[PDB]
Amino acid sequence: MTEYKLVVVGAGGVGKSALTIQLIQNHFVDEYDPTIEDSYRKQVVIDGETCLLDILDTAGQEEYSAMRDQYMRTGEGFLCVFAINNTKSFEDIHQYREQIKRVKDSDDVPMVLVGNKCDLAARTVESRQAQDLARSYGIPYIETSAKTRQGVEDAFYTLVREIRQHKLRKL
Ligand SMILES: Nc1nc2c(ncn2[C@@H]2O[C@H](COP(=O)(O)OP(=O)(O)O)[C@@H](O)[C@H]2O)c(=O)[nH]1
Ligand SMILES: [Mg+2]
Repeated sequence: MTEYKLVVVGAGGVGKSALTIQLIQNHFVDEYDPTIEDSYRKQVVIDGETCLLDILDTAGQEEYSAMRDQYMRTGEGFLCVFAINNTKSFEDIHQYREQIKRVKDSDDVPMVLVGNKCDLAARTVESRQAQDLARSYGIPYIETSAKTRQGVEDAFYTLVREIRQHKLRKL
């Protein structure tokens, strides 16, 4: 299999861990605080296939890339765990990918915007604005929920869809 050094970004008020944890631990913890920090190593199943992946959780208690700054050197793909119920992180995403493209190398890395807890209704962040910003970074806006693990798979599979796809489109 291949390794997909993933990296999570966005506010911690959205559910940064729960999304990573789920996709890896495969279970919900709803206990991860906005300070812990660890990488989840485990292969998954991409478009019906599979690829060794490693999603970093990233902490907060700082400002932006000050939390997950120790792995950006290999940041293979960044997943924006913003919640459609907290535009806050949302404003924080544009700033997140901003620092990313800086540490990585350029401003065209494989990342995807996702509205976590989309299950219920609510939506402090305008839905139109969610896809809109996704078009700004060139990434798609997937709406999932770390609790329903329903979109979480297409959230981490879309980001890799950008990575895992390059290896071939190359030619
Ligand atoms: N219902 C529901 N709850 C969620 C979801 N994602 C996260 N949560 C919960 O919302 C709470 C707030 O998330 P938070 O702890 O701030 O996320 P984190 O610190 O960034 O990892 C957590 O305790 C989670 O259990 C989701 O998709 N659905
Ligand atoms: Mg946490």
